[PDB]
Amino acid sequence: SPNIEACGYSDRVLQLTLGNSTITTQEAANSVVAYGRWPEYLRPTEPDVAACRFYTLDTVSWTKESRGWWWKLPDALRDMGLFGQNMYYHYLGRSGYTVHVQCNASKFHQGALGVFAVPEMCLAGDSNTTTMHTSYQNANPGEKGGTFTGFCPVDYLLGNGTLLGNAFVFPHQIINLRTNNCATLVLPYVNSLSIDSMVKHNNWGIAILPLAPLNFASESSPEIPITLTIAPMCCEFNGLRNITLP
Amino acid sequence: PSDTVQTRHVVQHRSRSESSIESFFARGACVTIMTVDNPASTTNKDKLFAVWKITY
Repeated sequence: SPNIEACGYSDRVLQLTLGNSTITTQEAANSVVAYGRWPEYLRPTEPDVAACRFYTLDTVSWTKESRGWWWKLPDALRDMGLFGQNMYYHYLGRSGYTVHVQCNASKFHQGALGVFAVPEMCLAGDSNTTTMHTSYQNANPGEKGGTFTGFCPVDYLLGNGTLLGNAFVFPHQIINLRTNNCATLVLPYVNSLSIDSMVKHNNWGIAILPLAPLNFASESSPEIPITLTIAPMCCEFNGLRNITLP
Repeated sequence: PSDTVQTRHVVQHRSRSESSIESFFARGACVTIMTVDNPASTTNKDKLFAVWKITY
């Protein structure tokens, strides 16, 4: 689906400095808007830059054995400064996400990463009658995240009971080592309501699985790191409660 | 406030007159100590004159 061919190497280093953050993106161009919609305001307190700035999660090692990785939103960013706060001090909250996944290697490494953003991504446990099942804490692995396997999400079953090959229905991009180094996914707020409670309900779900294995030239770096930078877009929350300071 | 773009620097001058060249050396410092004397006796070493080459 993502049959693009920007250039191949590197051209232009154009940094995204929003608020306090700074990114220095590989370029800027080549981004996918989920379903063709930009995160908009409810048609409330709009913090903007205060909440709307780049936060970086923990970097994870990609290896010749890796089966995949997964995170939840806003869940992961629950331990992020002002966005971490505003999440616990309000009963409401809707937010967009600029999932900017970067992965650098050399002209000598080969493989392919597919960043899949699954809206309402519940994980594997074939009890249709009683879903949710796995405890609040397991279902929410924070900023460190969870991982796929060959709480148990099977890779070819996308960790939900449906053949991986059809995953390509959800918004995605393929970080193919020989071409792109970056993945840009703007995910607008998707839920059954106009606004809801962030602490309990998980909107999206970033799942990066390997479509091609990792092969490194003779002897080189045994593993390569993948980084996930996420940012809250056009967010609002109602309404401050006894700023119950922890 | 908090900021680390990459601009030139930030703002313009802020008063730097006492740091300028002329003002940096406007102070006179000791350069040497010459020792003469008016002896009545024949002291050929300290003999009236004292010679010093002008050097910082």
